[PDB]
Amino acid sequence: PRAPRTYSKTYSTPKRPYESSRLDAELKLAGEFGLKNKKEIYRISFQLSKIRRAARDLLTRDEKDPKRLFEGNALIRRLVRVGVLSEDKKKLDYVLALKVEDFLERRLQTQVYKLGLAKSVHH
Amino acid sequence: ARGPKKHLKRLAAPHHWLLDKLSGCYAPRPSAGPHKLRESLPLIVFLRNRLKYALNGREVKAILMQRHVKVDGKVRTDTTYPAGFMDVITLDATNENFRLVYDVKGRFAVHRITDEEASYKLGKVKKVQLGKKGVPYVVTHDGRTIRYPDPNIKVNDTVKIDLASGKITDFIKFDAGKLVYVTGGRNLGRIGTIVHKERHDGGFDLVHIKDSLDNTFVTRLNNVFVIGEQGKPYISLPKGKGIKLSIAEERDRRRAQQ
Amino acid sequence: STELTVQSERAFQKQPHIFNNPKVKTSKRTKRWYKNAGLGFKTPKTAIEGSYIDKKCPFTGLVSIRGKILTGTVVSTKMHRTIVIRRAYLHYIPKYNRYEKRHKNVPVHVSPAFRVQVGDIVTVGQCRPISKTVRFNVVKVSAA
Amino acid sequence: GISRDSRHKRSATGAKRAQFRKKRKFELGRQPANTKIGAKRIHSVRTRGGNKKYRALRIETGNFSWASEGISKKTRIAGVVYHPSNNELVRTNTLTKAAIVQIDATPFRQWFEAHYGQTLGKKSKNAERKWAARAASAKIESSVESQFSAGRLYACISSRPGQSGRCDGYILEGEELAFYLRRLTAK
RNA sequence: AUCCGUAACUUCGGGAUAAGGAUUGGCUCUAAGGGUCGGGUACGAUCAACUUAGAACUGGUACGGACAAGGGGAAUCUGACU
RNA sequence: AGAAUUUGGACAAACUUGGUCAUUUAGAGGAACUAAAAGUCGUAACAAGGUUUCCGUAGGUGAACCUGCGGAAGGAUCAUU
RNA sequence: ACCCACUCGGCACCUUACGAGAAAUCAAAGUCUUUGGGUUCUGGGGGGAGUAUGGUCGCAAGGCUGAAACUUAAAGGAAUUG
RNA sequence: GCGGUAAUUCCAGCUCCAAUAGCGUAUAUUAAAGUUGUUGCAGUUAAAAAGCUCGUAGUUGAACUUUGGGCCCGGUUGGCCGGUCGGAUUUCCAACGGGGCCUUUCCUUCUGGCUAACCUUGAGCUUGGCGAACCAGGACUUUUACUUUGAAAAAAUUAGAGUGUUCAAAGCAGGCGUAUUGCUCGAAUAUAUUAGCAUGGAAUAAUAGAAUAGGACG
RNA sequence: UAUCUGGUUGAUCCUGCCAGUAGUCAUAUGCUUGUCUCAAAGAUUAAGCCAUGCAUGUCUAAGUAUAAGCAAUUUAUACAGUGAAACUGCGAAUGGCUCAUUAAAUCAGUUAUCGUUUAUUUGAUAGUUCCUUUACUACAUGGUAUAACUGUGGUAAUUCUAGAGCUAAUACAUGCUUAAAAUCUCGACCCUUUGGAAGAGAUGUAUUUAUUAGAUAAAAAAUCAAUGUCUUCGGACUCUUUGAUGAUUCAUAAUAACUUUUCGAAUCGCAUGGCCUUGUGCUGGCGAUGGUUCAUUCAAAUUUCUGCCCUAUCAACUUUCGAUGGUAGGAUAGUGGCCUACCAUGGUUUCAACGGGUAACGGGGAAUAAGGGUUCGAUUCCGGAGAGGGAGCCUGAGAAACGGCUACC
Ligand SMILES: [Mg+2]
Ligand SMILES: [Mg+2]
Ligand SMILES: [Mg+2]
Ligand SMILES: [Mg+2]
Ligand SMILES: [Mg+2]
Ligand SMILES: [Mg+2]
Ligand SMILES: [Mg+2]
Ligand SMILES: [Mg+2]
Ligand SMILES: [Mg+2]
Ligand SMILES: [Mg+2]
Ligand SMILES: [Mg+2]
Ligand SMILES: [Mg+2]
Ligand SMILES: [Mg+2]
Ligand SMILES: [Mg+2]
Ligand SMILES: [Mg+2]
Ligand SMILES: [Mg+2]
Ligand SMILES: [Mg+2]
Ligand SMILES: [Mg+2]
Ligand SMILES: [Mg+2]
Ligand SMILES: [Mg+2]
Ligand SMILES: [Mg+2]
Ligand SMILES: [Mg+2]
Ligand SMILES: [Mg+2]
Ligand SMILES: [Mg+2]
Ligand SMILES: [Mg+2]
Ligand SMILES: [Mg+2]
Ligand SMILES: [Mg+2]
Ligand SMILES: [Mg+2]
Repeated sequence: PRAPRTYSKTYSTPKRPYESSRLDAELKLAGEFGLKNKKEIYRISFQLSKIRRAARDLLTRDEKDPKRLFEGNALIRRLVRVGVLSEDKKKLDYVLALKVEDFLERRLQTQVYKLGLAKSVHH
Repeated sequence: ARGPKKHLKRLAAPHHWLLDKLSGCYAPRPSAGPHKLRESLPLIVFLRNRLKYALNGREVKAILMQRHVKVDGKVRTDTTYPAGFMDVITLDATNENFRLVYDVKGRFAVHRITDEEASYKLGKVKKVQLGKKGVPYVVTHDGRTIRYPDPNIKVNDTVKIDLASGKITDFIKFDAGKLVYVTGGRNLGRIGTIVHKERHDGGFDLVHIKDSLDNTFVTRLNNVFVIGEQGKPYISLPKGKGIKLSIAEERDRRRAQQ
Repeated sequence: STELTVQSERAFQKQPHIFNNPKVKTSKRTKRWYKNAGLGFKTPKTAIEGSYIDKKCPFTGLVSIRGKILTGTVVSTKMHRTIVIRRAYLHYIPKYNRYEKRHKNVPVHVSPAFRVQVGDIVTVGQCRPISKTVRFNVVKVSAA
Repeated sequence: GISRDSRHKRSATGAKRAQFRKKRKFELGRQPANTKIGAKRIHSVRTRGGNKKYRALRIETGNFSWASEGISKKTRIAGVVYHPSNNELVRTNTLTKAAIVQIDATPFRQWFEAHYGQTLGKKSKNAERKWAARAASAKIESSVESQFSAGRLYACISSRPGQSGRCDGYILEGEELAFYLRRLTAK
């Protein structure tokens, strides 16, 4: 007896295993950003799905609703902090419309690549 | 089963103690005392978790066993003495005096006070009865029996006790316009100046309350504790003064001062 | 009711500790104890002036009303000082988002203060256990 | 042992309840005393909370109250003449609450003669003053005065001897007395 | 004799006392079950029945104490039955 | 004060004997179903399938099936002012 | 008794499809993914199977109620050209 | 479905593909499954409308009773102005929601006090109207369903705010100074059916009332 | 992240299933396996059986110490450091394990106890007890065992124990000492009529019974039955005492007695001080332990309302000897057919009773979910139940206890 540790999984496998379009897009992302796994892309899609679910649950509400204001401003702030969302886009619809690449461009790997220092994402 | 329970598992302790769900399988079970178990700070938690004057239970026992700390003027060399609302905890070393009093979030606050204010506490009378030989007595929320009171002291009133003798110095009656402290429920910690009460002969008197910001709410009379008139209270109030800022305003202030 | 020849039992029926001294003698047929049961229920004239005893009556007897106040309709008057009321209610089923009629049957003790017929609406109050199944007492009738 | 529970015998519908919860002591019951007369023999029972309970067997005397006069006296119990629940307790002279019994009446005769003066059946100035002030209060009743001829007063046990150890009671008066006399002398 | 309990099958009427079990004495009591008279234009008095049920107590656990008084069950052949 | 022993009572394990319910299970032989198999006998249905099919019921026949009574068109007729 | 016009209520019929439908076809089989007028009954791949067993009705014939094992990838509807 | 002497399907080699420190198989369960159908199935022919009618547990059940118009008060949004240096006021056109009053509208009151807001007016802030706006206690008092609000619904879990576990799963920590003596923000919030409790509304749907007047007022 | 694809045909559109597809704090198994953090784990079948070893004991300044134990006090000649053993007191009823039983039962939430017990805490709270109570008494304090210990032994053996000799207590077990005053009774005697008395006894708390008070929305008059407190005896009359609950026969108090008679300190440490008529004189502090009642807390027991899976090839069930109810009693900590006596004939049921099944402990919750939902929930928290099966019971506040006894299998 002791309080259990909480745990969650951070990725979701897609329903259709063999879809050539999705496979091509996934491998293009992996080659552009230096990844060893489709699990990384699945993880980013999982995070983005959670964010989008939250934004939909808020947008169904009324504006000036305190829950909407609080949680939406918090989400927007938390994304603007990591730069996944520009300070031009702070209306909670661009949140829904973001991308996977917007998250994937903020990884320290590609950020190193941008800030010199590596001249390749694998390096 | 078969008798009283002597253990208390974590995740069954009250949440307002703020005990880590980790850091053990058990929690301190408050000993039998003047306060209910679900309403009790006890001293181990007060000294280790809130004040950080100790890092273990061994150190708390060490502190208590050299008689530095006293509750309501008495020493209480017990690790699980249930200290509760309005209890006065005096540490002659450090020359400190605390009054157990709720913050607005629903937890107990580290409310330091002066020695002249630690010479008294407030008590909510629960029943006025006739004892043996015709002696009337009042019972408070801390199990204090006080004989020969003023005949006008009725139930749901508040009483000023001198804490050296167990004598009464003054009393506040329950009436509209009186300042209340909420002790129990969702509105726990608020302070809001009664406007009127609702009777319901048969069960559970209710009472309406309105904060300084004119925010109204409703509670049961068992969760209410008059502490003076509007304006002047009879005690020192903690920071916030029972206003219950919304989460938005809370973050606004936390950003105003950062 | 029917007034049922008050001293029909083998023991003498009296209110406990209600003593009518034979030395002094006045009117007031017999010192009769009654109480206001509370909660705005009127103590009936039949109970104040009657001669029945009813240990379990909430006006002249040693029981109290505390807890729930229920309401029902009488479907049986065949027991002695005991009836059965039907409590009809509607139970919600969330899957179908609509209700179904449900009923409970509640046995309750009825004082001779009241004469109840099948069909009468009554309101009853929770008392201590009166029998294996009875925990409620009639305290007002709401029909004729 | 004896169980005082309800998870045995059937529900109100008529259903037989399954065996739940082996017998518990907080629902215990114990054997009756069946209190008889003569030669005091009281055994103590240790009950829940400590709380001694005095189980009377073979009890002889009792404190019996005369309420019209406002007194109580200790007397011997002669025998049981009526019980409303069972005639076998009468046959066995078994004492229980609500038992009608006969008692000695001599302390009551003595008290009446020393308090009112006159007599029952058939000196100093202080005493005559007492007895004259306590006049128009000594014409009690016909039936009790007739009982005093035999010195066997009908009383009702008001105590629970198997619970407290006492056979206390009150002398019958008025309509209670008429009721029990009609129940007795009828034949 | 009283109480309990009674299957297959069946022409639904039976089978059936199915099968299979308990009790039964003596004594002292208790309860219930009735008739005839009575009331200005609820009951009281009186008289007499063997029927049932029950409780104590009692005995060398005996008691339909002699007499009296069915053995039963599962199946077949055969004739319907009296 | 008080042990052994002991009267009666309630609580009552356990055993025996019956009864009852359920679940598994054997069984001569009998009667079906399913499949397999290039088996035997025919050819009942699909066309007007060579007597138009089918329903209900009853009888009969190696087997499909046949026949009688009534019904249906899912008919081979939407049709004779 | 006929004719004309009208009307209520019926048995039906012709034409069209706004609509419906897998289609054959349908003034209801329409007003149904723009999904809710009220209400009862029945079905959930094909066989085994309306079988076995148990009840209940019936003189019987049989009726009503009614499985499982096991087996199987198709059975089936409406249309199309041969 | 492949395999019967040219196997893209078997046994292997080569190459290739998918997930990858994980991948496969079995069983069960969820979605897919609108193949359980309240949302939301089907019923002429594909499985399925009882042979037909009547009828008791149930389900469902026509319309109707205060509408309309006015006068005020003060809230939330807006809007020039920005009279502040991308923050706000107040006098403003309008919309949005509340309360009160009058239109035949008692929209329960009996006894009393604060008499309240008071014809109370003392010369421009004073000596004296009507009971709830503050309480007491009472006469009583149609019954439900429904919905709003609130309390209540242990903690953990769930969603979710903040925050260095080096990221993350997590955890409820931690952060800031002259770090010599110390200061300080937190540990939120929401959900939590049905039943019960109180509360506002009073449409919708039921229920009752004065008809051989033992009816209301007084 | 509201997605579908292959298979009936010569081909088409359908109905319809089969197959595929994704997930599983859902198990197993196969192959493979380098690192960091976190971490479940004999539940499923056998609540089947268990070798061995551990899991409940425990002390301070402050109950009892001549250890023939260790020390050294050296303040000690009664003890007065530490301290095994044993007595006493507390605890062992918590915890932990499991899910066999259990389908209105458990359980959830919501109620109640004006229906009761409650060790411990916490706070208040006994001047009343010498019994012919004027020698009856120890109250600067009374008595008896007994353990450990010494020694003699029994048995193969057990946490077995006998006989003999000592000795203690907060053990057992008795038992005194503290006001005054008022009120009631009896009442000698004086004696009067207006009638008064000395003296004796009782008066705590607890138990049992009977009785009484525990009240009241408002205002005045008539006379008497007797005058009532004081009289300017016309009659001035007031003062008069009454708490709480929605509600009580409540709290509480008062009379009469009752009890085999409860409690009311024969206890302990530290400090040792003040007043004198200098006696081992009188007073006196901080604590510990114990104790009656009340309240409080930790609980417990019972309890209101509503809510649980499949099954009609279970439709009638309950009621002999308890089913439903009434009166009374017994029992209980208390309510109550909980049990008994007498009496009545009730109670549940197509709104699914009763019976059967569950590969059923219940919830909080988990998986998967556009929405609605389906399935799971032995398992970290809450409640319940059990200790191989049954039953019974001692001790205690608390157990129908099982790392406690008794019996049967
Ligand atoms: Mg336990
Ligand atoms: Mg503790
Ligand atoms: Mg043909
Ligand atoms: Mg026509
Ligand atoms: Mg026609
Ligand atoms: Mg299907
Ligand atoms: Mg089928
Ligand atoms: Mg292949
Ligand atoms: Mg190959
Ligand atoms: Mg779906
Ligand atoms: Mg379908
Ligand atoms: Mg067909
Ligand atoms: Mg068909
Ligand atoms: Mg038809
Ligand atoms: Mg209707
Ligand atoms: Mg409701
Ligand atoms: Mg086909
Ligand atoms: Mg083909
Ligand atoms: Mg599949
Ligand atoms: Mg105490
Ligand atoms: Mg009773
Ligand atoms: Mg009874
Ligand atoms: Mg089970
Ligand atoms: Mg299991
Ligand atoms: Mg147990
Ligand atoms: Mg075992
Ligand atoms: Mg046991
Ligand atoms: Mg064990």
